[PDB]
Amino acid sequence: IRRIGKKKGATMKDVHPWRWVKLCSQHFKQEGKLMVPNCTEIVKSSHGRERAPQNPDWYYIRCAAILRAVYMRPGVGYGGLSKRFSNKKNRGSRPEITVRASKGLLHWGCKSLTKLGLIEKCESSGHRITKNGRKLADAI
Amino acid sequence: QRVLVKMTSRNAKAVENVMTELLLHARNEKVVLRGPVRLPTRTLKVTTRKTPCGNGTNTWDTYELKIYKRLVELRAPTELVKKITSFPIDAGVDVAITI
Amino acid sequence: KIRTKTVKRASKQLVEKYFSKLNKDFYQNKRVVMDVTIARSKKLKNKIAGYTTHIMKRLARGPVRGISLKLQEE
Amino acid sequence: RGAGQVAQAYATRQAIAKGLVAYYQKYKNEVEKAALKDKYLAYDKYLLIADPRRCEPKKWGRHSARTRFTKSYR
Amino acid sequence: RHCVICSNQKAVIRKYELNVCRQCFRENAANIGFSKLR
Amino acid sequence: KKRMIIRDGVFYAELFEFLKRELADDGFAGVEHRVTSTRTEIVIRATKTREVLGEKGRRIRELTACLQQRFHYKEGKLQLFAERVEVRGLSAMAQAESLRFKLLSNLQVRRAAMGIIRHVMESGAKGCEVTVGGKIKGQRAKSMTFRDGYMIKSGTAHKNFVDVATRHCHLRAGTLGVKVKIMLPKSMQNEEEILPDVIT
RNA sequence: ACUCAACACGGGGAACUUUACCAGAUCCGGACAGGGUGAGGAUUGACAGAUUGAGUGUUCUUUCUCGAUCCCCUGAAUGGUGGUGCAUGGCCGCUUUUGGUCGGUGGAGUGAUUUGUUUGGUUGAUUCCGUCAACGGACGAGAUCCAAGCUGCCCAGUAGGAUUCAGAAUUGCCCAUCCCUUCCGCGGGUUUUACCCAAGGGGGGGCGGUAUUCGCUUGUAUCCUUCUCUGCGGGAUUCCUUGUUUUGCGCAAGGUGAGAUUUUGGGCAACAGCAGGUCUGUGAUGCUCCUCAAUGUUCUGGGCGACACGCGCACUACAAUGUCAGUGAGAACAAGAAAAACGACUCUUGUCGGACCUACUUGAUCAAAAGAGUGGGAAAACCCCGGAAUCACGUAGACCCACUUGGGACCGAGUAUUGCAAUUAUUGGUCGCGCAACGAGGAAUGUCUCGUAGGCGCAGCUCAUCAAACUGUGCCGAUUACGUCC
Repeated sequence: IRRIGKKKGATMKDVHPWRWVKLCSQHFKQEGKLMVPNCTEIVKSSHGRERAPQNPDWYYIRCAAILRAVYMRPGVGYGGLSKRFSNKKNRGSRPEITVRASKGLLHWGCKSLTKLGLIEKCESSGHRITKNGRKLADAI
Repeated sequence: QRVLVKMTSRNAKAVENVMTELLLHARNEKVVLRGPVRLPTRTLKVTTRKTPCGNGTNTWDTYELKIYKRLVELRAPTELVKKITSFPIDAGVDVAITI
Repeated sequence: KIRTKTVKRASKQLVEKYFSKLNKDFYQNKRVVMDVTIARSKKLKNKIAGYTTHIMKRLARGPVRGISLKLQEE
Repeated sequence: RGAGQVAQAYATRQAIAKGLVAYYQKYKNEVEKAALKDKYLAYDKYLLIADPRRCEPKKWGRHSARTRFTKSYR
Repeated sequence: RHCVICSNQKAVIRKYELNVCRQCFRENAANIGFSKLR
Repeated sequence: KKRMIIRDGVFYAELFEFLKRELADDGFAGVEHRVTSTRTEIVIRATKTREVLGEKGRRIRELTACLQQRFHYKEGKLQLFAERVEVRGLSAMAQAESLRFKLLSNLQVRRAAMGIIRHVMESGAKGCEVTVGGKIKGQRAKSMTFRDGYMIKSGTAHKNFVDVATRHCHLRAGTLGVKVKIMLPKSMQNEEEILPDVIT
């Protein structure tokens, strides 16, 4: 492993591959974007970036944790049931992305459902995160 | 492969008479003896209302069992295992295994 | 806090029959108590031990409520 | 591993300073260790203490430590 | 469900850990090896 | 396993209850069982071992047969033995049965209980207690105590030393309760919580 | 059941079952033939027809199948969630969470009674020391036990680390970690001081001689028991302050120390009792009620216990938001505990796998709910045995002082899942209504002093199916007081 948490994985490993991936297309954009991504919304899926805060991160989780997928990988999914029926709030996940995200890894920086690196492209291209921000970073 | 002996019992001082004492017979005498330290001891906890009616202070109990699982290991006895498992007869729920 | 009459009784008897016990050290007096006694409690043996120290520390003044065989000489 | 984020950070500090101390024990004289250690002890963690105050059991017929259900009149 | 040491089916059936001893209460009907110490 | 221990509990329960009812006033203490590998000894603790066996031998094989027909056991996997318990005094349940017999014969409560007390406290017991609640009047539900020697109810340790028996007597007007305790002079933990001794 | 020892209580989250109760039918359980019918009987079983909600074979007709048990009359009987808990056994609650209780011998009194069990001090304590017409005793208390904190010994193949071999991978110079630190010497910029610049010697490694992390690269080598685990043992009411202590019983602060006193948290508990509760826990029961158009009883059907003038009370939960704060995203990270086996198939000279979970992949060339196949486990194996809430976050997110984008409760339409049967049972789901309440809420009143209160989540429990409940584990974690008796 190598990916995530070596550059600050929370907010300084995300925006940089995001820019690069939208600038030249790579990952899935399949219809289903509008549909509920996180439990019991009263709003739309998000204000902007419906399924473009997702894809590399959903590779990252499975990478460093070795073959967490489809039921384990929603482990680092979310759901609080933040609106509820006046009972004690409980955790959930929405399966929608699981299918698409186990498809993903066969292209771009990972190989297979057993081996999750190639040259580990994301790491190498993320070495310029530290050097210079692309967001006007506070710490750079 | 290597044969192991797990002895599962409700009570201590039944299993004790098995492991310590009657493994001496298999210690280097016919096979070699690798002692680890026995597996974690489960509790079976049950909670029972004391009162047989709806008027009390709504009291309850805590009842517990110990489950002693005593594991000691040997290095491949075959046909010798017959001796090993015929040794304890000293309490009920003494059960032994052979791989 | 306050100790029971079992404690004080046993410890008084000990200090009468033994002057092997003579110390203000908890540790020594404990090890000679426990081997000479059958009481089958940690608590009682530690109590009794500390009481025997307390006795001897008071005997440094002179007056005690304890029992000793010293009366022979006095 | 074994508790939430906050308690892990506490545990971190402890194991770090422990490691420094033990290193300077084995490979280096007691003098250097005494210097280091005394200043650790001083500066409010303590170092030595595991802070080993854990938890409460839940009991009866009752929820946590007492606030009961809520009263019947008396 | 239903019970096998009564036929009452009411006054509550334990089926925890595959036993019934609450259609005949376990305080009265002990010697199952359980004890209370805490 | 989890289930082993529970099922052993079940077996003991059923067994113990069957005997303690239908075989009684023999000085029945109880039963004890242990395995000898694909056979179970199942010794039967009685003061009088002759009734257990039978003088026609019918009793012992009846009791084997009942167990077999219930649990699908066969011969050579199941056996029943007798054991001679000396001093009926030191068995709670046994004294309980003899007392029950006195009362069903319509003998005086006082006289009856005094028999038990005499017997027990002769063999060197620390204490005994006979608490007979129930009818003796009407119109009360009167409770009579008889307390002898000394007895402890402190700790959880007491439970091991002191064995207890509760039984019923069934008479005209209805039920009479009976209870017997008896603190043994001999520990079953080999432990005391009082008297620090000094070895001289 | 009804102040407390009623009122999310009767392990009671009940729809058919459970079931007392209601709407109807049935059985023999009325067994026991002692007084009668054997063949062909009042009968056992039965297609059609009828009976009736029930083509149901109870019944009645038809015709068939018949043991003679079923059936006839008495006596006898058994069964019951029926009453009586003021007939009763056992059990539980409370009195009572305090320190209380009883006998022998002796003393005193006509006796009922008293002394022991008592002025003082100390303690949670009838806990102690002292004193006395009491003396010597027994219980409760203490202690013995259970769990927690620190530790020795045991100690390794499902517990987890150490080094090298190993290759993936990185070897960060695109905005900073070749450049420093320490010691020392000399020359400059300073009038002096402070401050600072240059060069060299010695010394230490730093980015590469220390390089990461993989909880599977499960690869290839080597070694160990710090981290783990369970059984059995260590560890103070000692020392000191020379304070307080008239000597005693002891008290306070500080110290050693993992831990300062009933070590800490629980569990058990005397005597006297209550007309407490329980006869719907029982094969624990007195009597007398139900004992056949039985009400008992039914894998019988359906209904009730749950109803709604907007009525009172008890308990619970959700909010009125800026101190998760409201809709979005991403990161790091937890602990007890649950689980499996059907005489059902197959297997043989004496017999194996299906009703538990979780893994993985299709379920997205197009939703959720939800379909199915492969794979392992009887559990320290279940894929890392353990994860997403409280929390963290400036990613330069969105909302922004409003009954809203804060909250849900009503209400309509659709669909799948569960089941012997659903009648919002289903509900982890879509998407309407929200602009329906409610803005910390009169009087009154509850309970806790520490890892507690408060906040938060998970599992077990019950079981066709549902947990705002109950039980247990874990996480975040204070303010005030440490006093008095009003």
